[PDB]
Amino acid sequence: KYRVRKNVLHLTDTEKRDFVRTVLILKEKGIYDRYIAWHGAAGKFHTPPGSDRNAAHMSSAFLPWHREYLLRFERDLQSINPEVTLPYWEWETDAQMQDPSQSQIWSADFMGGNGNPIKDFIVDTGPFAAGRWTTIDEQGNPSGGLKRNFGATKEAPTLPTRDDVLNALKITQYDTPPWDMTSQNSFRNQLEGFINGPQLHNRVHRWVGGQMGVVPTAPNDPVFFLHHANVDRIWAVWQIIHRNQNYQPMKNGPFGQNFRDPMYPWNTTPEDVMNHRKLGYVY
Amino acid sequence: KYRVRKNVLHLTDTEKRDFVRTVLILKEKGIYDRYIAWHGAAGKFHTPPGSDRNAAHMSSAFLPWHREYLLRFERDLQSINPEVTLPYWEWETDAQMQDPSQSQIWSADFMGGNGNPIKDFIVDTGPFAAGRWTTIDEQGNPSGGLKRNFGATKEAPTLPTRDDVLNALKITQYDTPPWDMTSQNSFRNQLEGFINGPQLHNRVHRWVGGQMGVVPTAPNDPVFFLHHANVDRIWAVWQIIYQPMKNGPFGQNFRDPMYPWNTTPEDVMNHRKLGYVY
Ligand SMILES: [Cu+2]
Ligand SMILES: [Cu+2]
Repeated sequence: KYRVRKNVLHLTDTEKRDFVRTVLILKEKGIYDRYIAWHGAAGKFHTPPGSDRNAAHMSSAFLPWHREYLLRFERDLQSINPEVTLPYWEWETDAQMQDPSQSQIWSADFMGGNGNPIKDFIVDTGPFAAGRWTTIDEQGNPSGGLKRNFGATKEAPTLPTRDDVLNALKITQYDTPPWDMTSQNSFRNQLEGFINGPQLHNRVHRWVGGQMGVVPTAPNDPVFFLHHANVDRIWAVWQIIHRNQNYQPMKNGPFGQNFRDPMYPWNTTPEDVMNHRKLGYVY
Repeated sequence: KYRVRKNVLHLTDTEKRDFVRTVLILKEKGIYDRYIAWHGAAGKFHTPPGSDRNAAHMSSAFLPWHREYLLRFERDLQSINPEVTLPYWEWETDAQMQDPSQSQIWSADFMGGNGNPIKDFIVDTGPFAAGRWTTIDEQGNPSGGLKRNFGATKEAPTLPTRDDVLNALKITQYDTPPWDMTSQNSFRNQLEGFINGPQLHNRVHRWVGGQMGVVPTAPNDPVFFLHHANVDRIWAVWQIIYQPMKNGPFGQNFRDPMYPWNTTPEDVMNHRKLGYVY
């Protein structure tokens, strides 16, 4: 409970500077790429084979899978600069803004802006604009530049609200059988956003568009980690509020989705990361 | 230097029943599938992006990546039955047989035989025959049927030889830049089989055919591990009789991690320290 992950809106210019710097270094080093691949690889690991469920989404392990993912990313960042921690994007507040693209999270000194429709929605502002930042497709090959198209779809014209975050936090069960895209009264499936979707998480990916718009390639965009830090935070909060509640399923769910099963592509299990304070950080 | 990997031809009837038994349990548990995914996932991680190399093939990390891979698979086996270790298929000796498909490895109590051509070459005998063993396509989805087609191609109608092996063993340099398909005087590249390819490792895959014919789906066939065990052996010897140490593409150096894991080549340079010998 010593490294503290802050709200992006509360970062000092030098904090934003250092975060960007380090991710750039993590990118130059070839480490960042490992994270894009792990994500694409997990999505292709169906539990069980022939099912929608994959090691990282559309099932119970969604939350702990990405919590582990962020933990690893933060440690790698820390290896570069121990002063740096993963901030979180509180999109539910930006959603209150008239035009969310006005959020400081999209300023030229942090995440960069919306895509340029003159250049096929290629983002040309900020540290990650094309020419400074390389991207790779689902196949693992060069794709040619980050892309964004903020709220351009009929399905997700808006970012998720506070009420949405507050309504989800009211769910009494972590997840419910069958442990998938259809699970009812499920805080997990609710946060993932499949209920009358896209909501919350799925809705954020949809809103941003570009590579964030497709799960397998989402990580090419640094904001991805900031978005998942927010999701991880909302889950930490649920855990605090429901202390008699715990992870599910505990057993008899498909391999890779139970409390003590390994989470592909790793050996780490949901139990291993159930307690986030134990992981060394807080919000 | 205590778990001992035996020649598949030196295995007893019970040791083979146990091995098979153990493999079917892994598949059963859902653990086996992790392996097919990891190998597949690796082929899509290029070092660097835009190049011909991937985390596990066509580059220096080819050998270290599969040794680690095999080390893990074996451990998962041990977990099920601590008596079971990973056997190896000495294909250079079967290359001498008039008809290698008669090799005991292909018996109905161990790996089953070459696919039945009338059934689209789907393996119809052995423990892993269609209906007894599920395979997964490249998309990670279900494909139904283990296939094999022994020596069916023009470029690979025969298994590598003792000489081919002996000649590989002669190579002095572990690997040479550019650290890829085109490396000359490279033990890594010779054994992988790109020199005058398809040879040795590359040749075995081409020979067996079926899922083994294509790298991404290769692990659906239990022999994959048996075959790679022999490769680790051939390398084990070379090491008795690494490069690039630095400056080669990230993911290939002596101290870089081997995607999708954190383990580095160094970590597995000395196989004995890993707890096994051949
Ligand atoms: Cu994800
Ligand atoms: Cu391979």
